[PDB]
Amino acid sequence: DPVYAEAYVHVNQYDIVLDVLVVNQTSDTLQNCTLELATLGDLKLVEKPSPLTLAPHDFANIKANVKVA
Amino acid sequence: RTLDLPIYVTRVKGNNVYCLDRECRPRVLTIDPTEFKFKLALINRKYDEVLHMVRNAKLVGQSIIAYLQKKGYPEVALHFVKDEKTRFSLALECGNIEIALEAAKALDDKNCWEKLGEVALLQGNHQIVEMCYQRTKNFDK
Amino acid sequence: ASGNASMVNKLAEGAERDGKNNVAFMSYFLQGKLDACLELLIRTGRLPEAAFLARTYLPSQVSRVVKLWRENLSKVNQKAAESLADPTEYENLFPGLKEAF
Repeated sequence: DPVYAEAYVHVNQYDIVLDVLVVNQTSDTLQNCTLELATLGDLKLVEKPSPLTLAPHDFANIKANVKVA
Repeated sequence: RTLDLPIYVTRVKGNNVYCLDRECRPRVLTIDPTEFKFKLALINRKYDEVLHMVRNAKLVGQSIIAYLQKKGYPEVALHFVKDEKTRFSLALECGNIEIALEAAKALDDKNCWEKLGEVALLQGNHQIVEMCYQRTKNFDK
Repeated sequence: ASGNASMVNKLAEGAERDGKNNVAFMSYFLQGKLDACLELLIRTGRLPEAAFLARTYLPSQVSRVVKLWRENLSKVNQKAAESLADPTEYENLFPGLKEAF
């Protein structure tokens, strides 16, 4: 979609960290859905950048830190 | 161009691009090649295109790592690049010491410097290097 | 403090012994011996620095040495990284005609 989100994982030092490109090449901070937290392994995922707009034609970095221990 | 949930490339029917996840989760597609143009373009130093596209990643996990990690020009750096920290990484990766200079100014992660002036010298200019070292307390040196 | 060469030769021998590059140099100098300083450098991989001495107080090893340093650089290709000239062009060595011989 215009909004193209591309993402891969980078694990940078303990922290497995989530590179997200949500690029919202959308025609607007299109409304966004939902995301859920959880216990993970000896890690827990632990962050979400809060908003839910898919800002028009716009590119965004959405970071998830994970909790790595 | 970027996919759209699972797809698999089946093969290529012309420019009007076609894509498949297996038998659904499908595309007709306005193209946008990357690369072809590129190693040729690159091979002839040419940027015009990329630029023109204004195409600009280098990370997705990474994305500089085709050979932009094993860089090809710092012309590349120019299409995209960011934070002083990032810039810095480039400053080593390219060895972009232009960006380094500022980067340096903006570095202040010592060690970072600390290697670097020499390296700078190594690459050149001690007129400058002397300064670098000056704050560095390689006074004796 | 009183000073002494003899001490220095034996010591030189010692200088060779010690295992960090720097002291040994002072010695070499101290004795007056570019040659020694430069030879020392060859082992340590002091290369940029070695060139400065070789230039300053000319044993014209700058020519010899530079080629080798450059070669390292060369190994680590890129033309800028290669870097080149001794009598003329980039450097004009003996054509510059200025202060170390």
